[PDB]
Amino acid sequence: DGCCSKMGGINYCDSSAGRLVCNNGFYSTCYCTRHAVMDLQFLMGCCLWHGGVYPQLNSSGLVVCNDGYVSEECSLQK
Amino acid sequence: VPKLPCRVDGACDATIIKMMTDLNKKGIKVASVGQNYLISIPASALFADQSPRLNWASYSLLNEIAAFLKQFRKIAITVTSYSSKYVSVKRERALTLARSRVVSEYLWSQGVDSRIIFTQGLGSDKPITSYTLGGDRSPNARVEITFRRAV
Amino acid sequence: IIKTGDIMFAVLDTSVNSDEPGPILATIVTGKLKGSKLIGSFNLPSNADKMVITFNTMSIPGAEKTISISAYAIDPNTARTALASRTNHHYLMRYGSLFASSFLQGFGNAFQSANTTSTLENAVIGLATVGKAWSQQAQQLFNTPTTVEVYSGTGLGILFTQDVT
Amino acid sequence: IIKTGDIMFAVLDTSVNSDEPGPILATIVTGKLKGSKLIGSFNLPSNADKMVITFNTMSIPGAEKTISISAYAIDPNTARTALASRTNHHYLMRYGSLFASSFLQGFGNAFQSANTTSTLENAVIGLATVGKAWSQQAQQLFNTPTTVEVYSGTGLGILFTQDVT
Amino acid sequence: IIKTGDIMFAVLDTSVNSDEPGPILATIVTGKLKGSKLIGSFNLPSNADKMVITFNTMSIPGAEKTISISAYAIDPNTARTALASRTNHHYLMRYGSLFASSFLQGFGNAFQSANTTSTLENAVIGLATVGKAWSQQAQQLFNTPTTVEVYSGTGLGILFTQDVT
Amino acid sequence: KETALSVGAQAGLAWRAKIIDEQLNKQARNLDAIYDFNSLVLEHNILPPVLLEGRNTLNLADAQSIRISDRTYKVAKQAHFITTPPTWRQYLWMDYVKPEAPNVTLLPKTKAEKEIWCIYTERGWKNGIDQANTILEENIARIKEDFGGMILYRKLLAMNMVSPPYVSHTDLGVTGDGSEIHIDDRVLRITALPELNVNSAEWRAAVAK
Amino acid sequence: GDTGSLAGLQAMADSKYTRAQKKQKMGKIREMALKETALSVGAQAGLAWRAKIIDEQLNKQARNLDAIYDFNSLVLEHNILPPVLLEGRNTLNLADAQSIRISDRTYKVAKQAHFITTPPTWRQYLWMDYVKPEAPNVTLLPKTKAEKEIWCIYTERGWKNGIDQANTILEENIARIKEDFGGMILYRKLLAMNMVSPPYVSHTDLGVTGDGSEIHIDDRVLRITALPELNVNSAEWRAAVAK
Repeated sequence: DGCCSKMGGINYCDSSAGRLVCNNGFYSTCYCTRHAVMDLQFLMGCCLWHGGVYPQLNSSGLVVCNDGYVSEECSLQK
Repeated sequence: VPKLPCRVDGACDATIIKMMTDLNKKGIKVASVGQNYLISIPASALFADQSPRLNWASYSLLNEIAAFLKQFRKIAITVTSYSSKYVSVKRERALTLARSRVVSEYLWSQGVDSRIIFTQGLGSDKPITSYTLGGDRSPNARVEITFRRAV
Repeated sequence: IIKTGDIMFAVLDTSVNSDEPGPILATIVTGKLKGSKLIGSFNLPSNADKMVITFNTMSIPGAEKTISISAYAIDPNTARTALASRTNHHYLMRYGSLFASSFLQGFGNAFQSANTTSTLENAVIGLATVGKAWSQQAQQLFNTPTTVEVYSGTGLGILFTQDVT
Repeated sequence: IIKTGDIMFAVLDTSVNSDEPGPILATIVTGKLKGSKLIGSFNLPSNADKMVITFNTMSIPGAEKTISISAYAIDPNTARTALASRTNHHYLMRYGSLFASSFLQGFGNAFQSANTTSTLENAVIGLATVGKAWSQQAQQLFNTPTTVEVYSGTGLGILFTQDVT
Repeated sequence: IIKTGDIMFAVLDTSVNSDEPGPILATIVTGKLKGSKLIGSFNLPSNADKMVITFNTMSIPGAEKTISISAYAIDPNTARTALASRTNHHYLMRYGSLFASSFLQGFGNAFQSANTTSTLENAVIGLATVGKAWSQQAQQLFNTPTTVEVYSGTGLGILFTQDVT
Repeated sequence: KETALSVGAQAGLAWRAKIIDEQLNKQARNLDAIYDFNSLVLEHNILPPVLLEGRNTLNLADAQSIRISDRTYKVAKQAHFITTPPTWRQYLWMDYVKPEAPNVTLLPKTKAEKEIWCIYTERGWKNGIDQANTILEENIARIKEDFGGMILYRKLLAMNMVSPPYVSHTDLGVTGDGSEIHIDDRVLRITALPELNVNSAEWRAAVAK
Repeated sequence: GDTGSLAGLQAMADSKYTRAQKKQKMGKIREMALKETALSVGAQAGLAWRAKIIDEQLNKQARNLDAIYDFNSLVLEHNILPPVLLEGRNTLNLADAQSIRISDRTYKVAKQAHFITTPPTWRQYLWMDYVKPEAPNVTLLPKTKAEKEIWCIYTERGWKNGIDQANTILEENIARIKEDFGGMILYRKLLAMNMVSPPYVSHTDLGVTGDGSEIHIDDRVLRITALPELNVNSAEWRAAVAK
């Protein structure tokens, strides 16, 4: 779990790059703040690239995207 | 916290320092000044006698090159080829350019995590040793890979 | 739209013995309505083989409204309307008190009756005369029923009864 | 359109002891109507050689309409009105308590009677007096009947009463 | 705005016996209502396996307003209806007085009866004559119930009843 | 039973959707390589419109009444302004959320119920796979139709069948009052939408070599 | 589970998993309140402790704050607070279809200049407020080791959240004072550029004033007559140069 294993250890977390600094002057492989350049290429949820989730309580099993769309994937079949 | 990654994938500092130690005791030069990194390899383990052909066993060394290049996050890589003056300025320059081209192509075929690779060679234009007794056995003839670590 | 008779979950967090009903509560955890909270009381059964909660006043949060869905309860994943409680509360204390009273009275009368055919006399004396008063007072105290106590960490399941909007 | 008194089925998924009637749910599993959810209660007989379930409030899904067709029940594939349960719940406990009390009282008085023709006297004492109060209280508690308890995995057949739509 | 039947807590600073009520007050210690007091009294259950406090008159500082939210009480962090007080106050005292009176009466009459088969006579006399009046007076005074005496440093939890403004 | 069918449909749809999204994003380069909208964006930062074509059209109204045509053309989506060129993702990304809530209403008890439960859940899995495949090919068909409409407009403007879109630009210098200003103000309004011409004599042909 | 859903479903076809989940079902209906309390008290403690730490850190570097934010260099000659300005480059707006509007640069007055009695400081822009709560109120408590463990880790999560809350408040205050000083120096540079009118004052003086009972020997009345504003005729403008 040591993000600065095989060196001196953690010195401090810089927030301008969101990274730890090892006790030798090298940037660590981990992160400490969420404002870092992750390469995240996977997501969750439905009504994405659309209006999003409508917060209404649907009596039916369907879900309406807020731009006017419907996600039948997220909806329940019969 | 499981939704977001905790590290850049395929990277461990223990692996980085032990493979740096392995390449340094192999004899190829690894250097890091500031945020930039460059490595130097003699031609005697890569090519024939002033010839742009690759020995078979060098693929393991280039696999180590690939494994070390998996570690960082990079944008722009540059290779450079230097040699010794043999017959013609054109011949030396073309040989260096060809060697840079072929190692760049195999590196690009491998999983380089970059956007830009530069290739050039200059023959024997900038020697770094006055001891010019040897030819391809001389440490003057070499190839260098240089880049800047990107955040 | 809620159909007549669906299955919903609730959390019971405060407990009570079955002697005085009060405004006991559950917090509904699932269904269309979120964060809802439902008060009511409890009823005293005739025998100790089941025990249910009668919850009546249902408040939906956010909007200051109070729907009046009222029903019975089931124990979830049990399909049982009994309560997780105990039944041996009020048997053996009154049993032993009355039996000791009777045994006193019998000791005095029979051990006096066998006299023809000081300390034994006083044993007759004491047990004979304190048998009867403790016997009548034990029949007086004998009728306390078996109460049940709900649990503050056992949830409950509600099947619906009516239509609400 | 459901004809006057025909045969349908329902699956019973929740169980309850037959002492406290209240809401119990079924899901109609065949027929023209799909997704129907129907609640009602039960009725306690004096003798338990038959038992039926009365379900009255019907919910048709899709729209918030509420027909209230009430019909009666059979056990499926048996065509029998007896409940799929037990009936010997509380015979033996009250039987044994009463018979033990009476035998105790008789023990003490008869071996008191056999005195002319101290441990056996104290046996006479304890038996002759703890028999009697236990005898009258056992006849007091002897009034508890045996009821049934339905099953949450036994279906039912519903034979209709009236016309609905 | 307080939802219909939610959770609150308060700490009371005065104690009393459970025989004669008075307008007893507590200090509401949590929630948005700060510095508030709450008055009411107590109620006596027939059996001492529970005890609750009825506090109704809710006095709120700042402005002269008086809501009258009345609710029931729990044991703090136990959520039980029993009170932390004593229940074995007056069993054994009346027990011993009655049983001593009975032993007196039995002593005098039995040792008079065993005479045929000075000081012993007068012992018979005193026992046979003061057992009787003390027996009837003891069964006269035997009926005083078991009370509880609350704590001035044990708080209470409030589960609400209605909505307020 | 039907619960097993429902959860089989849910599990098959979710698993196949996740597999489809991984397979889709595995080769994201060639998608952007083929769908260069920015090649097709007009020079005034305008999305080109969408056209549809029809060949060998018959229509039967009733008896004594037939209406046929060789070809016909339809404007589908009128061209408008844009700020960014679009991508394939909002046309193509499958939505996904793993359902971690299989509720326990029916419980498997005996081997016959377990076996019919397994085969019915297997059938529902197949149904969910079919559902995911059909939805994916639906979105594929939609984006194919849109790209074909754009390139059809490009060909028809290359063949002189539609007028180009026409704009008006006006400019003001320093504007606003003495309180707040903007140093220049360029305002562009599209005045003439593209449309087909009916005077067919002004057309032109093509040939190859 | 439903990941390898065939194997998970064939596993749940056995009834051992169902009765296994039955024992944790009653636990799964309870612990949400404990989770909420842990998050709340972690947020409280982390916010308070981080605010105190950051107040000590701020006051440690007090001198350089006054070194950088010298308002007294920017105080105008009649003890006047300078006004605040904002700029904009490459303005692009899409109103709707068939309509676009662009500009190169634009300028906006934010706060009108007025009098002062004192220059400001960085303290009312930057001082985080701190008050120690000495009474951590607890309603419900864990009973077993698992509840204690999840209670600990959720309080750790709340602690982290309180740290983030304090940091966000601090950087918002930093951005606020950055906006203010940028607007002031923008006014100074535009006034040196001849892009805005300078403020213009009028002072009237009266001698001995008052009745024969109560008096003041002199009277100076000063009114800001002409408020600053920009110039819209652009031919009266001047450019810059360097070497």
